[PDB]
Order: sequence, then C-alpha cells, then structure tokens
Amino acid sequence: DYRYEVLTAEQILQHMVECIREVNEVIQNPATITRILLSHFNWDKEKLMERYFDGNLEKLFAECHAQDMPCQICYLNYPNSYFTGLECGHKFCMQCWSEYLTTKIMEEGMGQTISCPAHGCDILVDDNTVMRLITDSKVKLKYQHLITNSFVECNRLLKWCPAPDCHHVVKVQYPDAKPVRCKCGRQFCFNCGENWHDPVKCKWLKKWIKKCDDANTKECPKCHVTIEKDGGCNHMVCRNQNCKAEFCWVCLGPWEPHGSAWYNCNRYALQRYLFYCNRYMNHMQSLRFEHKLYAQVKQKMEEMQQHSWIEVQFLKKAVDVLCQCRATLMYTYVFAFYLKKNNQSIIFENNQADLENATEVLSGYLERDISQDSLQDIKQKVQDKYRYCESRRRVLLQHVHEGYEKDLWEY
Amino acid sequence: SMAASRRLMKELEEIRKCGMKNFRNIQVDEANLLTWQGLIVPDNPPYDKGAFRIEINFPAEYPFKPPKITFKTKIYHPNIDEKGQVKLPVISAENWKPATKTDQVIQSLIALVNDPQPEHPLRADLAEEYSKDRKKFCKNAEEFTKKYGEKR
Ligand SMILES: [Zn+2]
Ligand SMILES: [Zn+2]
Ligand SMILES: [Zn+2]
Ligand SMILES: [Zn+2]
Ligand SMILES: [Zn+2]
Ligand SMILES: [Zn+2]
Repeated sequence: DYRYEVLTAEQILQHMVECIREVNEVIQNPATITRILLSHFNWDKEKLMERYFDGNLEKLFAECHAQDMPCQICYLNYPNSYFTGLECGHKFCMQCWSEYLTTKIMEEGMGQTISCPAHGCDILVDDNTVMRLITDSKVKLKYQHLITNSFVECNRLLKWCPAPDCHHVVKVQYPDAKPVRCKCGRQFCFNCGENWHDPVKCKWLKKWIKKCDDANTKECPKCHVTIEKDGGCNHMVCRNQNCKAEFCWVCLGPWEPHGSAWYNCNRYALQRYLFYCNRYMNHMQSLRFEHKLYAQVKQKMEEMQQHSWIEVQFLKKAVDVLCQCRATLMYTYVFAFYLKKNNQSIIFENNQADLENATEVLSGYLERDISQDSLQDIKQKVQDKYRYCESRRRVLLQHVHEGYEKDLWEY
Repeated sequence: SMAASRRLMKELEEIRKCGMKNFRNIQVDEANLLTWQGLIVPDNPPYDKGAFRIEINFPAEYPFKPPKITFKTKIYHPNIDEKGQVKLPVISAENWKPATKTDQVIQSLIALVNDPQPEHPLRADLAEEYSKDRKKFCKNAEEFTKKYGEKR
C-alpha cells in the first residue's frame, strides 16, 4: 500500500498556529511576525533561537522583512463607526479594506504579508485582521494558502493539491512519487507535484516542462478545405461532398492503415523535438475536448433514459477510461523523446501504437459513430472498446515498469 | 468599472479646478473617464525644450489596481522604452496603494523625467550613457527632444 491523508488549509493553518504559539511563548513577539521569522529560517525553531539572541534583532528583523473626513480611497463619506484602521492610524472605510485585501491576495505580486493601503507606509496587516476584514470563504481560503505555503514547503510530507481553487494538502508517511488523490478528485504525483504521469519519470517531466514552456487548424490533405478540430479524436473524416476520405490528423497520412503492424506514425535534433512535441501537445489538446464528452454522452444517456440511470453509468466509465488513456498516451511521448533507442524500445513503440489506436477507436465512437447506431448495440460496443483500451494501456505501463526494474532504459 | 469612473470623476474635478502647471492639456473621454491624455511640460534640461504626450489608462478595478502611463511622443530617457512604456515605481503592482492619488502619480512622473534613475531602467544602454558620460547624453536627448517634441 501507499497510505496518505488529506487535510484542509483550515487544518494546516491550525498546525502552523500551534507551531507559532510554542515559539511565541518563548520569544513573546506578535503572532504574525513570528510566522515571518519562522518562515525565514525554514521552520527550524533552533536556527531561529541561535539568531534571536545571538545577534542584534534589528539586522534579523531587517533580513526577514482630521476625523469628519471622507475615506481617502473611495472618497465617499460614512459614520466614523465604519472606518477601520491599522496601528499607523491610517483609517479607511470597511469596504475599501475588503476590496484592497481581496485584490491583494490575487497572484501577481503577493509575497506573504499585506501592508496598510496608505500612500507611503508599509505597516503590515496582521494575519488575524485579514481574516476579519475579508468576507467570502473562497478568498479567505486563498489567504490561508499563501501564509501557510512556507510551512507546507518546508515540510517534506505535505504537498498542496495542484487544482487552482482547491487548497487542501496531501499528507504522507514517506515521499515516494506514487499517485495521491485530493478529494476534489484531482490525482497528482506527490513527489513532483504535477499531474499523474505513469510511464515517464518525474525528472524527465521537469526537463520537458522547461524545454516546452517557450497548429489549432489545418487543411485537408485531399481537398484543402480548412478543418478546425472539434473533438479530441484523430480519425478525421472529411466534412465534404467531393472527398469523404479518412486521415489521421497528426501525420495527415491515411486511415485505416493505422492499427496494423505495417504502418506506424508514432515512431520517428530539433526536427525531432518538433515530432514528439507535436504528438504530446496534440494529445493534450485532444484531452480537453475529451473532457467535454460528459455533456454529449449524458445527452445520449438521457435520450436512452426516456426509451435508465443504470445504463447512463457505462458511458461515463467509457469517457473516464478514454481520458486516463489519452493522459498516459500524452506522457508516453515525453518518455520516448528522451529514450535512447535500444532492444526494448521497439516493443514499447508497438505498445504505444496499440494504445494510440485503441484510444482513437473509443474516442471516435463516442464522438461520431454511436449516434449512427441503434440503442441495444452501443452498450456492448462501448464496453468492449474501453475494456480493450484499458488493456492496451495496462500492457504499455507493465512493459516500461519491467524495464525500470532492470535498468533497460537509457537517455 | 463604474466605481472607478465615480472616483476619477472626483479626482478629475479637483484637477481642472486647482490646476497642474507641469501637466497641461487634459483630455478625457467623458463616456469612459478611464482613459485620460495630456502633455507633460518639464522644467529641467535635457527636456525643457519641448513637451510630451502621455496617455493614462485606468483599469476597471481602479483604484485597487494602478493605472498605466504610456508616452505617445518618443523620448530619450533611460526609464522609458521606445514603444512608450514607462517604468514608474509608484505605479507598479507591488508598490501601488489604492489611496495614492493620480496627481501624486503624475508629479512623480515629472520627478522621473527631471531626474533620470539609471539604477532600474528600461533602456539599459541609455542608462550607461547617462551615468558614464552625462554631458554627451544630455545633448543626445536634447536633439531627440527638439526633433520629436511638442510646442509648449
Ligand atoms: Zn473607502
Ligand atoms: Zn498606514
Ligand atoms: Zn484538490
Ligand atoms: Zn512526478
Ligand atoms: Zn477532403
Ligand atoms: Zn498517423
């Protein structure tokens, strides 16, 4: 097994606040400054005490870092009751606070403290009065995330969920580069933090995200009518009267020599990168269109309900198989690009092609050929297809892993 | 987007009523109010032989996000690139305070015009010219100012 546990940003804050207030009884600083101190020493309570007396605190603290008037931010007048302030005596209406704080806790330029909104001054707003002045628990969560990020980075058994508005942490017994699952649903690699990437190792994915950091439409090979891609499937049938021929979108060669021993377009130094990156990026783009299939299938599963919810389950499963396979596929192109060609690589490439074809067939049935088919026939067809897609995917991963157990793979 | 216009309305009312000598010729689209224009008139050489067109652009989220000043007149200054963007520190997203007034923002732009800060520039080569050989730079910027300036 690989056991782990999910905690909320609420819980992971209580953890920190307790870790603060065990230092904070010794050093008697305010709760918010101790946090910034402890953050600076990477939550080593010792290398904090071996500086919080050793040196002059000034160098330490430097290393770490009119009443009946209108509001000076919005210019409207209110009763003095509504004007909150900080320790500087700068006061502002309780809404401008909420608007300032809120827009300050959105990404571009956030560190881990917010200062007073006055011109000039930079007296920090203490953690606890940020929570008190902002309202919506969506924003509040983000703040908690930001002040706790240091605490969670400095701890090697906690990682954040990568999902953008989920602020939960997975907690483990050891780090391993196995897959963990958030409880918003998101499944990620605990070691590297990216999305789960079964065949490729985390190192080679890091290298492939930096190198990849720096065509939406294309023309029919036969009739040259501009085809925008609408759906993730790559078995392209040409929407025309003149030419109703079929062609693989990536290589633009023909279908159906695809899915045979003879023709393989998945097998191939910047000319090379463009080949493998094209297929990765394509499969990624495809995966997005793949997600929007929970709509289209429930329209057919709803139409099958009226002619119920039991059947609707198999089509969801089908789309969930398809998404997982595409995802693997995506990443097999990362793994291959870095691969020194050897005795096992040929067998891998065949499995990659088997999975690629077995995906396109499932992907293209749910996108086109299901509606050109009767109702009693599609339960069997779809099931037989995703069960096969799943085997080819499982065969592929089984193969690389054998190789990894014996260092078969070179780079 | 509306509350911005409401604030700029009051700001713009206080400007045209008290005046800005160094910042003249203020044109704002009254429908919008989020996009002013005007002509800076510096007092120090190497720019006192001309004036410069700036366009201010207030976001919807003003005053909780800062505006963005871009010069339309070309200028020879270490802190303003060729496309017109100015690196004014008080306006950057890190330092911006929603209680900072537009009048202060602009006075601060004329600080920068009248005393170029080569320490954190946009034109790094112009910054070298300014420090390492003042007299020559002041002359280069003067003739650029005379060639591309505006009548006072
Ligand atoms: Zn206010
Ligand atoms: Zn203040
Ligand atoms: Zn999550
Ligand atoms: Zn990983
Ligand atoms: Zn065609
Ligand atoms: Zn192909």
